[PDB]
Amino acid sequence: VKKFPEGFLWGVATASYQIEGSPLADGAGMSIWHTFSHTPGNVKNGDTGDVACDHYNRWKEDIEIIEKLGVKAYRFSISWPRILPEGTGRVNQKGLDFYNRIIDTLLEKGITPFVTIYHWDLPFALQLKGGWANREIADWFAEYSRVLFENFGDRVKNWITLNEPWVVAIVGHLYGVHAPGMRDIYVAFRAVHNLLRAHARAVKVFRETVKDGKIGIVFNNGYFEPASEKIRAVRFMHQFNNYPLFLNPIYRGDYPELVLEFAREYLPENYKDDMSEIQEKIDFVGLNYYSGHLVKFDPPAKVSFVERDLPKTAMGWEIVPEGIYWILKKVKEEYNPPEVYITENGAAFDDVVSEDGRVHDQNRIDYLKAHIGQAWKAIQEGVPLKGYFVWSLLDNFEWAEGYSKRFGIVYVDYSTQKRIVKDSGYWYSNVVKNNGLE
Ligand SMILES: CCCCCCCCNC(=S)N1[C@@H]2OC[C@H]1[C@@H](O)[C@H](O)[C@H]2O
Ligand SMILES: [Ca+2]
Repeated sequence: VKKFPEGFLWGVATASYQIEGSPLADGAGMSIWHTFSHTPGNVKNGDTGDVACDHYNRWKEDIEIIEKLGVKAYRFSISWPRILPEGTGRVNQKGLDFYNRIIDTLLEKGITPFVTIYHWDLPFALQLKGGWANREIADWFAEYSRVLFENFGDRVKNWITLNEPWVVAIVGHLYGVHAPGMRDIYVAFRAVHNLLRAHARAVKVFRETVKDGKIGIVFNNGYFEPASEKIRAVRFMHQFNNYPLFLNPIYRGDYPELVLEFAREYLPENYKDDMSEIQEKIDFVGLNYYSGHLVKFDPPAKVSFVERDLPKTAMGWEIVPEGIYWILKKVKEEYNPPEVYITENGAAFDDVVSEDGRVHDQNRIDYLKAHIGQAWKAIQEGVPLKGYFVWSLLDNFEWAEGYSKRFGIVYVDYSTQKRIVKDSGYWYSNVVKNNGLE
């Protein structure tokens, strides 16, 4: 048996644009994912978030699912342009009303809300003004965050400023694969820096507004292993792609060494002037983790991936459970944050509904079990892991892959919007009830 600490938080996670649909309902402004997905060529099969899981209408049902599974926490994100349709200035009460009902329902049902303030759906109005490239977003983001805190801080006590700011910056502004779909390395590194400044301003405002809650920030992480003896390229990928790109500034007041070696020229000339403010104290670190990568030096960023003959998900991501134990050990050893959460872990598989009406995703069960086992290990060795969140409650719009990738522990038939709890969801409910494995 692998039992977790008393009060360990077992949750599931979603993001607004991925599940809600109705992007322009009730006075909402367009987001950059609306405009990006409505641009031909950007998303597989021309898929958009227009309907998604119709959570905008089916939210009560979905929460009743969380309740019925006995899941203890729900991580969800708020659509900035539902709240402030122009990004700043006007506040939309119908947008606040939508999330107020969700929050009150969760609380009524004894489920702990964890709110992600930003999971990628920037108001389009702000993108016209340069979005994450513009220093002024530290102010726009603080004003947005202040509204959320003033309206919801009486009830929501667990907050996340940013989801995966590496993805936002690099995949959105260097690779151009995500909104706003740009390819400029100087813009990408100014977005990294402004994400940090905006994150810190929001925490500063939080201390002024919600004297009783906690706030943190969520990073994507891979487990990079070297293709031989010879490991520095592993060092670069860790410092660039993982929590250190952001935590080195927050805890130590500068970017990591190998990031500055690669990217100094792309950062603002006087970027250190902002570092003292970037060090605003945070309460926890959220780590997302899915995949391991075999890496070797290669004379683009002087790194290339080397395919491995390992079990993979429908994303083509290699399944390396020890990765989640490594990243938890590593974060304690490098920055020693006071709390850590695993804010996303999960897998995409080609799920099918059997003739028996059930989804027999033993592949997803095996994936979740192994990773929860490794998380358990990290705890035994002193990592202050307070919770673990499955990505995702529901199959949903998987960004540039559209609906072709299913991460839910609940199956969604998009022709009907029927939800079918998968075997993995049933399995997870039992883990939560037992507070651990076997
Ligand atoms: C190239 C395809 C672009 C979008 C397809 C997926 C690639 C990026 N996916 C990433 S980085 N994801 C993280 O966890 C699962 C998946 C996404 O569903 C979630 O919002 C993120 O927090
Ligand atoms: Ca549309």
